[PDB]
Amino acid sequence: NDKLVELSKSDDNWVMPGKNYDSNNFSDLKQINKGNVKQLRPAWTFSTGLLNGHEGAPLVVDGKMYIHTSFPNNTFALGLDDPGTILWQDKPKQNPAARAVACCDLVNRGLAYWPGDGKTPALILKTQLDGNVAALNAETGETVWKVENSDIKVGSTLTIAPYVVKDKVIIGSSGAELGVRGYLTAYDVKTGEQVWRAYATGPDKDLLLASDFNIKNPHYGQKGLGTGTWEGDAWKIGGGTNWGWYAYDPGTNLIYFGTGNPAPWNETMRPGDNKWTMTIFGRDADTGEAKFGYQKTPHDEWDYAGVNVMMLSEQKDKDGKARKLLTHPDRNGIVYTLDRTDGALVSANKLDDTVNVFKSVDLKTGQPVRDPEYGTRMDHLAKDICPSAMGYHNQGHDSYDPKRELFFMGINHICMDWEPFMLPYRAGQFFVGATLNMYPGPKGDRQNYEGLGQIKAYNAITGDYKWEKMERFAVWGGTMATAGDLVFYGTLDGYLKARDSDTGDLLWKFKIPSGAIGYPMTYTHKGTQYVAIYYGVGGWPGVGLVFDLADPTAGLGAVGAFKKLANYTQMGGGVVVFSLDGKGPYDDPNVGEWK
Amino acid sequence: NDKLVELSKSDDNWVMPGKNYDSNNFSDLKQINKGNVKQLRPAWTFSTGLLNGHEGAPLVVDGKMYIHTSFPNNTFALGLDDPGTILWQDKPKQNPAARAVACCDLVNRGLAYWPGDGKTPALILKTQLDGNVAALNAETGETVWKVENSDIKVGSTLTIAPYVVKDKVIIGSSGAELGVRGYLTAYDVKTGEQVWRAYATGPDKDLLLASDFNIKNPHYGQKGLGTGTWEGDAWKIGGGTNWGWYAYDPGTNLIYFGTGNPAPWNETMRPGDNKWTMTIFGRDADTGEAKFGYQKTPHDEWDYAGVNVMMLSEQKDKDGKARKLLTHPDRNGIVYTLDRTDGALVSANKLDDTVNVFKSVDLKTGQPVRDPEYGTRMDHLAKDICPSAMGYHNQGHDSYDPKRELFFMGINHICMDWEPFMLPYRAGQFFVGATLNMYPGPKGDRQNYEGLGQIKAYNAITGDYKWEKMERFAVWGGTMATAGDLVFYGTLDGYLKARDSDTGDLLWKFKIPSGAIGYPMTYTHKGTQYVAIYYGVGGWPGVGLVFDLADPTAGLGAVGAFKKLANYTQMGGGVVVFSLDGKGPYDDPNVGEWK
Amino acid sequence: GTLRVCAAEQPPLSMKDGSGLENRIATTVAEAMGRKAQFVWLGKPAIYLVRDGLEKKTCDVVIGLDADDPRVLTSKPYYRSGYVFLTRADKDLDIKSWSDPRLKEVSHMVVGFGTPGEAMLKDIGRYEEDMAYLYSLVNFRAPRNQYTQIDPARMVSEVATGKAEVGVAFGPDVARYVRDSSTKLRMTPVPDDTQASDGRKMPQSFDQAMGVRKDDTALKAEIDAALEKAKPKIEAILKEEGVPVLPVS
Amino acid sequence: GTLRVCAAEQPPLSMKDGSGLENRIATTVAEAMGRKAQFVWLGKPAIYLVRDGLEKKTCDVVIGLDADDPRVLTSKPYYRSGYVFLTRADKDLDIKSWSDPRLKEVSHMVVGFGTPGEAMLKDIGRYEEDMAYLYSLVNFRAPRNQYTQIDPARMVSEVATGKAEVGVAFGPDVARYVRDSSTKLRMTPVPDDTQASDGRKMPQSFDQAMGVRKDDTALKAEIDAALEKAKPKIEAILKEEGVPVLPVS
Ligand SMILES: O=C(O)c1cc(C(=O)O)c2c(n1)C(=O)C(=O)c1cc(C(=O)O)[nH]c1-2
Ligand SMILES: O=C(O)c1cc(C(=O)O)c2c(n1)C(=O)C(=O)c1cc(C(=O)O)[nH]c1-2
Repeated sequence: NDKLVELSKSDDNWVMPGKNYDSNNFSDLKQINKGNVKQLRPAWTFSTGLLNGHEGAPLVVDGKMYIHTSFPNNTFALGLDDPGTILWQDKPKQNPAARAVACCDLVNRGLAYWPGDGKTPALILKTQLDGNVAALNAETGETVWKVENSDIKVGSTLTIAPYVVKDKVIIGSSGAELGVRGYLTAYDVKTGEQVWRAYATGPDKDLLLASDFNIKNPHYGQKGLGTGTWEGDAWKIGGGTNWGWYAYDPGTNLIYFGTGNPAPWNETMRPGDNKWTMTIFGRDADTGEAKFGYQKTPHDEWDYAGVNVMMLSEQKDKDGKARKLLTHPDRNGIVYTLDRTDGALVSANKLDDTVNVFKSVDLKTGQPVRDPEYGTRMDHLAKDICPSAMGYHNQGHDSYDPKRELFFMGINHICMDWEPFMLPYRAGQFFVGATLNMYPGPKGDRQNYEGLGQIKAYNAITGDYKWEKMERFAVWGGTMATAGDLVFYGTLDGYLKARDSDTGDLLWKFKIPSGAIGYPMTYTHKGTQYVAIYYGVGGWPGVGLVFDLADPTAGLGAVGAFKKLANYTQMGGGVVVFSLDGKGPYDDPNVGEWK
Repeated sequence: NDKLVELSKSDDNWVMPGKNYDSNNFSDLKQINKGNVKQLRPAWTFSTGLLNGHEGAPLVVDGKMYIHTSFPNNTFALGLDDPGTILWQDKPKQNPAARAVACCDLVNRGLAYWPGDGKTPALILKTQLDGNVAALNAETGETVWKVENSDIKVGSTLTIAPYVVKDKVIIGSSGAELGVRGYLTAYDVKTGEQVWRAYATGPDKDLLLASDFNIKNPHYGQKGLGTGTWEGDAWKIGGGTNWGWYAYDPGTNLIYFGTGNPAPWNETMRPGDNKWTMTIFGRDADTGEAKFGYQKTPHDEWDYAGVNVMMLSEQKDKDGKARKLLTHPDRNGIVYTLDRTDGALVSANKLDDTVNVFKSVDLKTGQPVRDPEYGTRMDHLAKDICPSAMGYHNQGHDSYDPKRELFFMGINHICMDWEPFMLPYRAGQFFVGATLNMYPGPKGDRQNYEGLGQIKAYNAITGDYKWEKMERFAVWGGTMATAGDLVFYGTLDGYLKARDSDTGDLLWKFKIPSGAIGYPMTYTHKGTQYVAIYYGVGGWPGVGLVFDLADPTAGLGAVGAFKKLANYTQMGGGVVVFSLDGKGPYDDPNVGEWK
Repeated sequence: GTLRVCAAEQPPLSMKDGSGLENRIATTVAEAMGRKAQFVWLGKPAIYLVRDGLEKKTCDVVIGLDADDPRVLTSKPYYRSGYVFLTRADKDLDIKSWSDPRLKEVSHMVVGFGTPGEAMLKDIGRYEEDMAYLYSLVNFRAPRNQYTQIDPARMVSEVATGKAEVGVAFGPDVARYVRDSSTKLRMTPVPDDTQASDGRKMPQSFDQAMGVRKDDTALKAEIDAALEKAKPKIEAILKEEGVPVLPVS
Repeated sequence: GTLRVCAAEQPPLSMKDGSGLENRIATTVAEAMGRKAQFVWLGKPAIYLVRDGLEKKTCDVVIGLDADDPRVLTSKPYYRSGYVFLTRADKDLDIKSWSDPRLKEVSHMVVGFGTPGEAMLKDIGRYEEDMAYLYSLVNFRAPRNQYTQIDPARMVSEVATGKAEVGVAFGPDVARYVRDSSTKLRMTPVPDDTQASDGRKMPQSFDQAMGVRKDDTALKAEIDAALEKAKPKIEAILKEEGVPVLPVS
């Protein structure tokens, strides 16, 4: 938009997931710096009234705070002058049959904002888990239009956040575990009519490829690979759903995203290359035609998912030429960086030195080098597969510091054992399956099931890490960097921690009612800086506490891995807002009382 | 006990609900006073994991904190040095069919602690609303004995806190709306055997009346009134359950409590005086024989209940003679004071000047003077009858200041409207009922539905109020008083408030996640004073939030009176702990970290 | 023309589909009239239909209402019925009236709310042994604002299974489940002349008729004149259902 | 003496009350041999009987199992059965083979997981048009480490309601439901000569017999002597359930 960028520049607003179109989560505020961090105490808090996982961050626009929820998908609007009063609320009525189709937990990942032209007022864009998309008035709270994008009966669930580009809103899809073909849709933001829609597998008509697809790098693939790489009509149920984060560039007018894993989970039933699955796409916005696509893991057999966050930057390469780049972590233990204009590959590095599923990645051809010993399809027990199906990264939102040129990220430390088996039965009937176990890695403590996390600062061009530090459980969430030598993050123990940018030493930690799986955000109201975060535990690591399970093998082995989380935290949900010295709106006690 | 009193003398403990055997709720700490109260910020907080009402206050003994919860009545233990770690937890399981027999909400009042002799260790005593009483070891958390007290099939539910006296534990009963005949029981704490049981109605054998019952006041009633006042065998289904608070005096070796309302609701079906319902009882401990009893509201027709708190004090009357007194607020807007030893009546005053159901109370006789205009059974619309069914006082725990000799209390401001009706039907069938409405009183705004509460400071002998202030919603809960000129309380809006003791001016307020229906507590660990309080809405006022109702005439009209509470707070549940400047165990951020 | 009669969801008397006894009676009456029958439905129980529907001109007439009722004008009666005892045939517990002493030793009994059966229970001093059981038949929720009652199917099931030895019930409400019961249950009419402790007269047999609004005087006469054409259909419907019709004498 | 049988809850073959076909066969053979039968219960489904019932020495024998199973020694065969086509009658729709073209225009089909019917669906070319429906027959739960299967009740109910045109089921599993179904149905044996496109030969009809452990040999003699003794009672019971039976070759 020609107006949302200017709103993004100001320090009083948080307009979109990622705070800007580069998705770097960087603020330029220095009122809270290393001189004064010991005085960070809470200012005010609210409780949603729900007991599940809370993901994402609130929105702060023109003196108002917008808060979203878990399964009922409620929405609240609050005024920053008098937080205790609720301006308006939206509580939908929905069939309680969509809980049986959710993969892992009832979650949502944010809202969207549209400023509007002179005629149509500003709008708030919202998605429901049933498969509905709605637009609400930002000042009163009615409904202008509402449509449907997913079908519950087939098994399509929608938990991704909307994303607004120019005059259009982009919607994704989820539910690949049930064998749902993935697609991306664009809608008009004023009325609700459909503009374009694209798929991941099938005939080239459905994919909407451009006439110059991958012209700079012919060895990635040109045409006819959406059906040829599959055998038969498997691509109708192939999968490849995107449920992560987007990026946008106005100069190239491009949208960048990724795609998920194929279906079914058995690699023998789908023999081929499974093209345009787990692929980085850069597409156009007005027509939706694809400009480039790169494959990371061809013919996956460990159940990974490349739908992580991508971060745009501008840096000078080894030869000294300035270039525009995108950086992308992945679940297989490799972080990639690519050219934003044509799609050339600059570097690919290893997250940790204990990865043994890939020996290296060849830059000239783009094909990774595999280790046969630590692979599946070996027909017997396989030991010490690092990383596991959870991966070293997930749906969190890392941070980027441009003045220092560093990436701040949180990494898991989990390893897996795979045991296949086959059991016969009466009349030509056999059952094939796999038992999976997860456990801490070599640098942790396997006896006591602790030491399952790390936090690191990384440089892409050189490849070396400035510092790395250890944690108790995984950092299921994101980080956020400020102007003055500071980074913030949250932990499933129920802690908010503030660290040091150049040395990594611990500087501050506080305890919140429940563990956090979101990312912190910051803003200013009137000469005062506030830092806000959600609380409420859930997601994949919290599946054993939400449903009260005791079998170690439940949840593919997540119950066994996180068996010690029960004696550190419980469920909850809400928002907490911190400030220096805890000063806030109610400093004078005679504000907001009756008469 | 001869150790419990000395434990209460020390200032590091809060061993029983009421902090001592007088239920005065008074501390002797001056670290937090009028000089430094604006610098109070939260130290740390917890979330339990359930969404209902939360009543009572936590316990702190021997450096450990014990916390209870609502249905299904879990229990947690925590260490003050490292609050994050949970030492042990207990999770009971019982029949979900107990949900449908509770009147108002699924709540609980508190826990009990027994120090132990040389042989048997310290114990924690708890109750479960399926009708069960349990004892657990205070250190490990194992179960020693478990007994059954009530029957769910008949409609009996147990939501009262236990009470430990000497080597015995006292348990009450609830469920008077369904026709349950009330009783009180005493048990041994080491083994779990039954010692004695007393009943409210019936013959003198069930009453357990001593040979000198009401010897000093023959006009109250002496003998044969358990069955004489009723007609026929109605006393079998009369009622009289006690679900409030007790008090103990070791010098006279007596326990003081109150008794509930008669049943059924229609006053035409139980003609007579209905003796020993709504009665203040002073009984013995070891034998249980009733030393004295006094009835307050004979032949009730407005659905009141005498189960409120009782406080003990020592004061000089008008004649100048020192006397030992017990003070009791009531639902009908009258506050009584009595002599502990013999039961002589000293004074009875009005909570507010807008009470029109009783003109006055005669001290010489003990019979109130009634106004026929503002009563029922007139067979026509009767208006402006207040105090209403909810009353000017309820289950809250008020406070008393030994030095100033004042009582700090929270009062409601609600007035009701009564309308009876009768409907004929097919074949000699007719239905008789009543419609009730509730609204704010003359001192509030009926149109906007605000102004339903008050907080007052009161003197008994003089009979005058030092100060009185008015709030937006009813003060459902209690108060805690400190040595230096502070009074603390909580509000349904989601606030913790601290006022002045000699003027009534507001000094401090803070926004907690959700409203409070308990009372706060304070203690010390290492030269530092901490204030802890629960949060979570529920009870009778919050019905519309919990069960999601919309008819204004539902809940005996309580939904209509509290229709504005929806846009001020939400659900939740947990505990929060405040300290000066927000200092605590995590000042050094390397405590509680892995490795 | 349209009859435009008022209906409520009271099983087995009336159901949404249209298989209730009142629905058959109304359809046959309308077919005799020569005009199609129309239904107007209120979500509230039947006890409110007179107050909300008939007096506010939403509907035209009611289906079944007691005669000589001061509320509205009543047509000529078309059948008569009363309360009945229900017991098991195998147990050999024969009850003829409320004066049988054997009713004192019975563990439990089932009656409705607001009925003469509760008055008889209060006259024989058994209410205290049965109040909790009656309140537990329905869920433990009987607010003073709304109208609550025990389902007849629940009553028949309870008496058949064995929780309660003796039941008292109104005929047309339980006739269908009495006929179609696998267990052998026997029923017996209550004597008409019964005296309470005080000696007040309280009957056990009542006629039933149809009600019209006070202003409508032509429709009342027309319905009375044109209902005389169809005795046999009503008689056949009652016989098929199984209601114990008591001839007027 | 006594007899211990490895049992799991799996309707309608084996039930807790002991009214299933397998339980009746076990009790009859135990009575014929003259020893009481004790029914130890294992929580896991039937597929786990061999691994955790016999190898753990908790129980002794399995009432029903496939012949020529190399895991355990098996007794002499006593009945054969195969897969059957279930169709809804009065639709002039008769199916006799997998080569009939009309099978490709049906909206949906119901076939269990890990079954040759699924392979046939993949061969004919319609698996992608029924995957979501099959996952919807049961709730959308199917973990890779736990065994799931569609119960026969859902299959017969959806066939009867007309949602699915034709179904493929196992003989002994669906006898009671089709026999007691209100809507008339049609069962037809599937030809045993099924040709695969690739050329694999997998039959459609199988023998069934009970088995014992490898080391034991006298138990096999006792079991098959008892089975020889109890031929007519077993045949009469099998005809009572009405399952399709094929002669032993
Ligand atoms: O294939 C899919 O549709 C899909 C969806 C989701 C989801 O919607 O959360 C997850 C996954 N896959 C998945 O594999 C995964 O690791 C995962 C973690 C989480 C979470 O909320 O923590 N969701 C998902
Ligand atoms: O008669 C009874 O057994 C009984 C029990 C309770 C209870 O235990 O909550 C209440 C009452 N009555 C009652 O009348 C009342 O107003 C009330 C309020 C509350 C509450 O928790 O706020 N409980 C009860």
